Amino acid sequence: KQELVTQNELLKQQVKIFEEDFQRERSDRERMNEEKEELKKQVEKLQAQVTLTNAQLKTLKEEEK
Amino acid sequence: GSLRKQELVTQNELLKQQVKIFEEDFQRERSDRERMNEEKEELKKQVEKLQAQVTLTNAQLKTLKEEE
Amino acid sequence: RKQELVTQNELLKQQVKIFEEDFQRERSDRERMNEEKEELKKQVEKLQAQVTLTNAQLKTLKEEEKAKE
Amino acid sequence: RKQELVTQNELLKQQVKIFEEDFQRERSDRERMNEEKEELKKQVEKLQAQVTLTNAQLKTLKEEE
Repeated sequence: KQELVTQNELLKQQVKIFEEDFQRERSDRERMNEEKEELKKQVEKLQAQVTLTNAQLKTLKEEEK
Repeated sequence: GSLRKQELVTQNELLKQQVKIFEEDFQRERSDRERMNEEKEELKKQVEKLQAQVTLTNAQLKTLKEEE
Repeated sequence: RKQELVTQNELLKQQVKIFEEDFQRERSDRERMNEEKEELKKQVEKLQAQVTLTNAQLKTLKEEEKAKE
Repeated sequence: RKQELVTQNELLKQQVKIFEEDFQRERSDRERMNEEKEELKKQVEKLQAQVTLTNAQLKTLKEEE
């Protein structure tokens, strides 16, 4: 009994920590994903600007002729 | 007495399988975190370079418009 | 200047190979430091929870003494 | 062939220029990250002091009974 109860209390506590850690990690995996999503939207906006500015320069050179 | 130990034995094996799965999840969760952090460092580097392209082409606009 | 270019292009081709090897080395170092920061973040959450844990025990003790006063 | 070598030569020199510019950019980013790690170290060190302090206040408070 004595070895069996000790291990039962050990593993129950072990799992108790993993579960807490697992839920803590959901929060961290959620935060990091959104941060990435913010960095993707920043890139997407700049990609539009680069396309526009090149077009404006192309039009302005063409108007110069 | 015998039932209580059988119940523990059974419970202890289920917990050693639960511990095994959480430890597999852990190292799996580490590699994802590593992957997603690197992707952020690539996306930040893109922004640096994309901002550079905007300032480059806006400078070119400035110079033409003033030279005109 | 033809042979000068042939010599230089070979030597630059070697230099680009080293730069490319430096780059993947810089990736590995960046990745090591980023996870070390994530290992430190989780330690902060662990430590804060432990502060919370003891402060609860403090509060309970003090509150339980208030009743017995 | 010499035309082909001069093109090649310009591209390799370009390649090198970008590697040398990425090199120097990375130094700043690593230095930034390395300080951000120091800020997180300092926050661990502060909290470890509080964990030690709270445990010791709990111990003396129980002794006060």
